[PDB]
Amino acid sequence: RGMSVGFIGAGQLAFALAKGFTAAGVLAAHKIMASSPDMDLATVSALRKMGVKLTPHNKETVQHSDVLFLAVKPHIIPFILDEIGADIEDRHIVVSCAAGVTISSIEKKLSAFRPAPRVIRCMTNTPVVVREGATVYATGTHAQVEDGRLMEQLLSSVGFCTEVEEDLIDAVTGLSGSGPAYAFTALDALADGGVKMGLPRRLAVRLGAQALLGAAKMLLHSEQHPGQLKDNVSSPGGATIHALHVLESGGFRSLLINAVEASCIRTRELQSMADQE
Ligand SMILES: NC(=O)c1ccc[n+]([C@@H]2O[C@H](COP(=O)([O-])OP(=O)(O)OC[C@H]3O[C@@H](n4cnc5c(N)ncnc54)[C@H](OP(=O)(O)O)[C@@H]3O)[C@@H](O)[C@H]2O)c1
Ligand SMILES: N[C@@H](CCC(=O)O)C(=O)O
Repeated sequence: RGMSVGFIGAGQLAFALAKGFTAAGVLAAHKIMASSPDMDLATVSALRKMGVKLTPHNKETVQHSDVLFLAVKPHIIPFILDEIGADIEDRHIVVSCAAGVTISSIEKKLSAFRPAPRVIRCMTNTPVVVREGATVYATGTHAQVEDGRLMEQLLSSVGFCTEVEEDLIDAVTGLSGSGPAYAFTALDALADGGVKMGLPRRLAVRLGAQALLGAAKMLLHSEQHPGQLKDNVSSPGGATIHALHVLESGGFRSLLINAVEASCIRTRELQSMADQE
């Protein structure tokens, strides 16, 4: 309530959260602060015209923030903790959402400033911007049960939220993390298809979106099972069972696994890459 928030990073995810946060009417635009290394017109400017405090000093951020968000590239993270760790007061919580980066790696490096640093690993996705972002997190060792709450509450406002035992976050990323992208991609395709049948762009694209959003809800709001809802919509006639057959023909599913995997495996590597060099 008297809580302030900051993003040492910036970019999309920052702006994204920034956005869904003020959106959630949970925080005040100006009650937010993020450091602008260089400033990426789009992102930064956006936030600026958004009403959030943007400073080139990812230090003032550190002070202004009752809760800290690490919104930088994974490889950047290091060059930060040891540039701000000296400013880590016992008040704020450090929420790192940089993918791949481990809690350990941070605690056990940020301890070299504060005896017991309070930190939690985070994982979300741009859709948070509206409020559908899918989030999951893990509590550090210096995790006092009142933070896992604030967190779970804070994020669970701009989306879905749930505790997760860190050793999952990597899989989780190649899913809820990247997933959106897969969608934006599938849609762009569908749209093309609708057009390849006459439908206009602005019309088709949008019909596809509305169909995805719809399928989403149904599956969530029921147990059923995807395969269930599958049969439940393909009349022995066709047009659908037929469209399926085609997708089915070209390993459509296979391609989705492949991507979850790719994304995951990649994340494994990114982190298991800065453990040394
Ligand atoms: N703060 C918010 O604004 C907020 C927060 C949450 C959700 N939503 C909103 O979310 C709505 C969609 O609610 P939702 O679909 O986002 O929440 P959600 O994705 O349904 O939360 C996630 C998963 O928990 C599943 N689940 C049930 N038993 C489980 C178990 N034993 N282990 C693990 N997972 C289990 C649910 O699916 P199943 O029911 O098929 O079991 C669900 O897919 C939208 O209508 C949007 O308005 C908004
Ligand atoms: N917290 C609720 C909100 C759902 C909604 O806003 O539709 C849930 O996750 O079900």
